[PDB]
Amino acid sequence: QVELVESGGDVVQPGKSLRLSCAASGFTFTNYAMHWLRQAPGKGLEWVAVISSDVNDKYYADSVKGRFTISRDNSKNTLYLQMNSLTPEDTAVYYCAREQAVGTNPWAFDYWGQGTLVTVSS
Amino acid sequence: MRCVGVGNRDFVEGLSGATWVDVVLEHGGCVTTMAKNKPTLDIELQKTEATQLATLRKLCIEGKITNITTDSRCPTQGEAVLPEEQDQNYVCKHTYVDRGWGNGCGLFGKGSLVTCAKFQCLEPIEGKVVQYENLKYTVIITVHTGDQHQVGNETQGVTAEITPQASTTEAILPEYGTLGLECSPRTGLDFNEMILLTMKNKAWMVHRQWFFDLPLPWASGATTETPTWNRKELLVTFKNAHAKKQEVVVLGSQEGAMHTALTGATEIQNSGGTSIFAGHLKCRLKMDKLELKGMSYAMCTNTFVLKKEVSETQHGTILIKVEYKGEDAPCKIPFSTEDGQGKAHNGRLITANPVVTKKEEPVNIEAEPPFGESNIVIGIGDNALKINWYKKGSSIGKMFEATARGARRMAILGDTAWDFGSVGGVLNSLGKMVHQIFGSAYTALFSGVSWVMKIGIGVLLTWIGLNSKNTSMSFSCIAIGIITLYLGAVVQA
Amino acid sequence: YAMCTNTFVLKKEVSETQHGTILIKVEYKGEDAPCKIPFSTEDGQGKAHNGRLITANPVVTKKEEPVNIEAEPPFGESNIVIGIGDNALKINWYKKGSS
Amino acid sequence: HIVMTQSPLSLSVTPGQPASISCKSSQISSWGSDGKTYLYWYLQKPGQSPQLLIYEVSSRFSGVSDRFSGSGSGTDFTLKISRVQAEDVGLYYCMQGLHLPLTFGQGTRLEIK
Amino acid sequence: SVALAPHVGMGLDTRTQTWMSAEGAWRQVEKVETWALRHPGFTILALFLAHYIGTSLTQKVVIFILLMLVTPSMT
Amino acid sequence: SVALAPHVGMGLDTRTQTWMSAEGAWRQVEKVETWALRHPGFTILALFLAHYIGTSLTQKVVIFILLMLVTPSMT
Ligand SMILES: *[C@@H]1O[C@H](CO)[C@@H](O[C@@H]2O[C@H](CO)[C@@H](O[C@@H]3O[C@H](CO[C@@H]4O[C@H](CO)[C@@H](O)[C@H](O)[C@@H]4O)[C@@H](O)[C@H](O[C@H]4O[C@H](CO)[C@@H](O)[C@H](O)[C@@H]4O)[C@@H]3O)[C@H](O)[C@H]2NC(C)=O)[C@H](O)[C@H]1NC(C)=O
Ligand SMILES: *[C@@H]1O[C@H](CO)[C@@H](O[C@@H]2O[C@H](CO)[C@@H](O)[C@H](O)[C@H]2NC(C)=O)[C@H](O)[C@H]1NC(C)=O
Repeated sequence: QVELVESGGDVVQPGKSLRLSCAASGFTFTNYAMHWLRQAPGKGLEWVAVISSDVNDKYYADSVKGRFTISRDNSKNTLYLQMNSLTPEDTAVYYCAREQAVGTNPWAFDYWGQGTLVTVSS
Repeated sequence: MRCVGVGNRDFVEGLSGATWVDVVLEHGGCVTTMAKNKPTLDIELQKTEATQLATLRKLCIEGKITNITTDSRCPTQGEAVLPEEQDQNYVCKHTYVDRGWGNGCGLFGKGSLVTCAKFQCLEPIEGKVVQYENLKYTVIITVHTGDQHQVGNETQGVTAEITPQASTTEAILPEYGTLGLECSPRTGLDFNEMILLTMKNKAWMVHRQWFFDLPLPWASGATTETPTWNRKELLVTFKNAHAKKQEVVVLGSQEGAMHTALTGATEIQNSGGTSIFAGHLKCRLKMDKLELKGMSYAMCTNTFVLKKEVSETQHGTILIKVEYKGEDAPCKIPFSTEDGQGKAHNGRLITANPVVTKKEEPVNIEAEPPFGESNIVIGIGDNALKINWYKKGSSIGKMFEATARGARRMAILGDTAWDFGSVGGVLNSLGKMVHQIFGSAYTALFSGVSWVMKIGIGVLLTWIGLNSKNTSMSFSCIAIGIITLYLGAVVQA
Repeated sequence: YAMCTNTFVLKKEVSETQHGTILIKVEYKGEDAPCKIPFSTEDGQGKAHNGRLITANPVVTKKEEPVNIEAEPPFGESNIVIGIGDNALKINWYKKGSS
Repeated sequence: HIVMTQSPLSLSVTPGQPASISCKSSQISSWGSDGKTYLYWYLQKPGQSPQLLIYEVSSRFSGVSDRFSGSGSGTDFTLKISRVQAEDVGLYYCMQGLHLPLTFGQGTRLEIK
Repeated sequence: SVALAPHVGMGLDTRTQTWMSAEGAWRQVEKVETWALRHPGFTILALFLAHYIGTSLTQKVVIFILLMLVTPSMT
Repeated sequence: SVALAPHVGMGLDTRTQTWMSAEGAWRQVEKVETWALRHPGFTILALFLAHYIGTSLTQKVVIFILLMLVTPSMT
């Protein structure tokens, strides 16, 4: 019954900014610790970033450190991923995932969004 | 004519010297009050909206357990300690365990281990109280005009919104004058002990004390990050695996359990604001500024022709739909019920005054005849339409149905049911007072007794009364047995 | 002072003290000098007068400022009437208990 | 960072036969405090967003056919598919979840022979 | 759990149906009936206890009914 | 199922601890206590019935206890 929808994927030249929005529905969004995920075509899934239930425990991966910003807005039920200094290697389809409802890990993936593709080239 | 096919219309005949007839507007019902000369009109409260309500407290129905951590001390040493015991978000239970040389401790005996765990809720359930400065009742007043599209229509009437602050009002009618309502909303359904609770786009009305009593972890209610849950041990269960070590388990989703815990609570729509249905309101109708607006008209000479076959309602009232034939005036519609060979008329016009309005639309009258063979004559001339009908029932059946309906009203509305059609008679006041006292006693005694237990206690008390030497039998048996069995039979609603 | 001659608008919903006294808070929307507030609590379904003010003289000093009359209603169900008596404000309230 | 290795990179099995995938970690995925191995397994159907199959290793996510079963402990885990249907084609991804920089394994695939 | 303590006898009732009127009317009696069907010997025990603790006949019947209704209800 | 007719008392028990002996041990007693404390009025009628049924004190007391344990749980 959970429904995750993406928005913001578009073509863009290198260096320019872009903000990705993950609208969620079917559950209380404010009591969860959302993730972001990506996969270049012909490659495996790659982790991107996590925002915890408390808004002040963000984390990012090594290859994307100091270049991306992840932020939640509880009231509007959307997940904002502000990405800067994008390069043609970073382009991929981006998946927005939910947390594990049943389990012990504070971080896991129950349900994956539909998925939006961002295209980066000159 | 809005109050025609509902099946719960209950007529209110007559009014006092000051013309303040009274009605009790039941949510599913409608009154269709009338008078000697005033325009007969039907009233029905519809929605009783409430808004700008605040969240009181939040309960949790689904939990997640993270960061299970454990420490254990040797026997004859203090209880095991974690630095995480004193965090607001941790549930942690001490317990015992056996350990000797196998666990690296020299002294044999029972040791103490503790397993703290971090608890964060996933889907809270909010309980939101409704205030009294925002409750808004909404009442439609549809007047019987015999209009073409008035029978059964649910979109005709004049809204008269009535809030507790501005209790009184005067609903101005299109052409029939003004009708004033002195309604009293504070004595109706009590909204102080009733707290709304909402989950997953479902809203219910529950008793306030019951909502506090139910065993789920609650919180402050004011929205904020990380609401520190209280009494959170109700979800987490700490199984001990036959004294060797401890495991921590979260109980699971309580949505289905609550959906059973709310068995007798009413339901309300929660799409926009709170459209609280399932209420009741009492009000008195001033009904002194109304005008018949048809008295000055004449009587139509030309004939009348019907358009639909006569069909009576569930309350034994003939409904006639007739279109006026060619003429050049609006008028009064003549009407007289006649038997086959008897000219005595006992059939009244529940419609106040049937008047043709625009000469092109059929005006549908609505009048009840006496039971038995009795035809109806409408037009004034000898070529008048003669609709013939044979009413099925009898007066005794009507009396029995009236007694059953009154019993239902007194069983549902309780104390305030004695003021339903009150003309202001002194006897009704005495009846209401004695019923109020006995009803307070009955509520105090039987509060919380279930549907089957009421029947059980009623039959037990009936038997006790029957087999009694003292002359308390004729009181106990009749009164308590009848009252309790009836309430048990019709309590659940 | 004279008698008030305009409608009163209730500003805050009526609440009851533990002892039974209603504490009304009316605001005066009318162009008139400071004057006495007419006050009569008709009882349930009757003209009888069984409720009395606990405030001796409920006068409005200024047009802008709202006054807050305290009065105890009849012990059952009643209808407090504040105003000129034709377009007066019928503040309704219901007391629960036994004498 | 945990190096994740999947033994097969392509499996061709005829319907009605078992197909097993081995994913070997680089360090221990067992969380010492609770004694639970935190591994995960995802199936990405052709042209679809991946779903979840095996949270932890013994356990199994809801809405999942009973055929799938996780096995293994201590850096070497294994799935099993008792009967393979046409819908089991996809890209099974073993991922660790113990340490915060979650690393998937290289994508294996399963095609009908 | 919370599945007990139904909002049954509060008394703030209206004309409309409650949450589960038809479904929740007979739940308790169905539970008692199925428990008695599952465990027959407790009927023998209740008969014995009522006979040896009930002086009159109505007392016997009442205490037997109370026992047979409480045991599945008690748990 | 609904949290009625639990698994207790069926048998098939052993020394290893069962599912929820920690919490469900006193659940019914706590329910009866909270229902009695939330609806104190029924005690008067229970005493009335107990006094009008029974020619002794033993059956009086047992009928009182049986009603006080039937009504809340059978609720
Ligand atoms: C509850 O249980 C969960 C279970 O995961 C715990 O989650 C921990 O979250 C923290 C994040 O706050 C994780 O910290 C990460 O540790 C990595 C360990 O790396 C090695 O360990 C040493 C010890 O410090 C490190 O110094 C070395 O780097 C070693 O390689 C670490 O690599 C990782 O760094 C990541 O984030 C930084 C900052 O963005 C990046 O610069 C870096 O490149 C990388 O992306 C984190 O620091 C920790 O690992 C998680 N636990 C486990 C078992 O993995 C919770 O802490 C528990 N408690 C609570 C209250 O939730
Ligand atoms: C209820 O009353 C409304 C309004 O009088 C009726 O709607 C009218 O229908 C006629 C014929 O279809 C139109 O010519 C009018 O323009 C409508 N008026 C409106 C929409 O305001 C309606 O038909 C009646 N009956 C029902 C069942 O709704």
